[PDB]
Amino acid sequence: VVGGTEAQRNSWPSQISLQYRSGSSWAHTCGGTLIRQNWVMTAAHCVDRELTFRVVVGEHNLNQNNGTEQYVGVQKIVVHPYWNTDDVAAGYDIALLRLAQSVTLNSYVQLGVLPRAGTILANNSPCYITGWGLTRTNGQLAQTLQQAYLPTVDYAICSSSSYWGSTVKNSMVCAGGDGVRSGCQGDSGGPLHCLVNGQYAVHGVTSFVSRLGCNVTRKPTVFTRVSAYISWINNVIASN
Ligand SMILES: [Ca+2]
Repeated sequence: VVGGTEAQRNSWPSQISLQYRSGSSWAHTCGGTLIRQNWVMTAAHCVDRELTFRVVVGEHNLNQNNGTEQYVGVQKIVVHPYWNTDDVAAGYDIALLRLAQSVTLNSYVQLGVLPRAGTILANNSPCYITGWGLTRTNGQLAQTLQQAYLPTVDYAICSSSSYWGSTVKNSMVCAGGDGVRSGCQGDSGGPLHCLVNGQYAVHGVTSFVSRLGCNVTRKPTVFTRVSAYISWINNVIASN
């Protein structure tokens, strides 16, 4: 997250760190949202590589013991069947990870609230992106979980020529684009939390930013629109 501030430890308890095994250690690669005690929602592109993955819940600082972490292997990876790695702009950038064990819920580990199917946010709706992604374009990952206020940019505006044009689909949510604050590499798969009727819900799964850079004016961060996938998510959980 570029232009973020450090999240409080208990603000975003559905946020997870998706990590892969690298030699004798583990490396953060993406975020995700805990949606059941044994299921995580993340981006399809986060799991294109043939890696060994684990999920960390109750994580705050990637580089030190928080006394709250639970570490769990990934048992099954269900990518949306229409996902195509060659074409992030097509959408379908979503995957569900079935965890090898069910995690224990507490102040630091909670299920993310998902929007009702089909829900669309008004332009400029209040949302926060969270993650440990790069804190600058071509920068380094955050140690501590970051948050940035990224108001939505509606589909009409976001798919206009000066923004993302036809690259953005109605299956996506855009947010930010102020040139200062944005998601960045390593935030992919994590939540966009938006305030609706007094409750934060996870409306987006971070998907892409501009090739030109993370915080680029009129290139808001693009997210898979969770509310377009409620049936798909329910269908997967019910059959696995
Ligand atoms: Ca830690």
